[PDB]
Amino acid sequence: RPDFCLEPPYTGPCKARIIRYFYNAKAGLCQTFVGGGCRAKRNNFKSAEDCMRTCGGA
Amino acid sequence: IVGGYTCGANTVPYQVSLNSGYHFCGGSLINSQWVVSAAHCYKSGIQVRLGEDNINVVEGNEQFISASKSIVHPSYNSNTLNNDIMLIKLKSAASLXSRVASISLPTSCASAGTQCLISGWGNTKSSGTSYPDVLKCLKAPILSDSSCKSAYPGQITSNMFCAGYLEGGKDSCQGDSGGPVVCSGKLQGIVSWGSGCAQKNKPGVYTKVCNYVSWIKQTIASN
Ligand SMILES: [Ca+2]
Ligand SMILES: [Ca+2]
Ligand code: NA
Repeated sequence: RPDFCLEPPYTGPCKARIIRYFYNAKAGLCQTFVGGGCRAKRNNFKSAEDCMRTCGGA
Repeated sequence: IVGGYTCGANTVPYQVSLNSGYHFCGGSLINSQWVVSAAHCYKSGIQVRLGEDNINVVEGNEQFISASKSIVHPSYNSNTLNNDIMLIKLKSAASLXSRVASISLPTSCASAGTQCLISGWGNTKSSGTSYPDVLKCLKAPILSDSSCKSAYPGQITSNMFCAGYLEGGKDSCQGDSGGPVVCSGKLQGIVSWGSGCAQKNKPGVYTKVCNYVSWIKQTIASN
């Protein structure tokens, strides 16, 4: 099945500027990005720890 | 705010910044103890920053007050984005004067074509990213429900309205959510969502505050 950890970060339509984490397979690490506040996909974490636990090594 | 202008220090006294270790949303002060924002702006440990201009520097007119209550509309739908409104109670009453003041709630809904003032510390670029230090402002008209639905088929509810310019270039953007859309001295909207920012044929969508006046008043009074 498609690995959600490999999907590009999705800010979404909402206009908040919340700092979230996504797994960047190209860099091999969890990076920060702007979450709009709604319609979040799964490669969107509240912390680096959550991101690494879920997507580390993808 | 994309395609706007520098408001000027404290020229929008009801505009507040929601902070969770950094600025993430805006809000509108409706009285000394209450702020109106968007439901999707619900976050943990919110600190309301009033009297702000330069969001990155302490200028001397700021009032940092923690949220004691953050009440999301009981009918907020995180999928459709319907009922995107939240009321925040300040742990201590804010000191009101010229620099920190409340904005009146509407007595009636606004009509298409009505010019309004939209403000915030959100992204100033339609393509790319650039966040301002000082508060940005934008004059934009409320658009018809018909045009709004045409722009966003099957997505506009009775509690949303579009505002902006169809040609693109002027709009609210990430970081502006929860902020004000004031028309004739009344808070008619809350920055909510849109397809990107300042894109042609894609005006910003806002929570229709006039539909929640009774709920706002009763909720504030019961908390
Ligand atoms: Ca990063
Ligand atoms: Ca400041
Ligand atoms: Na200033």
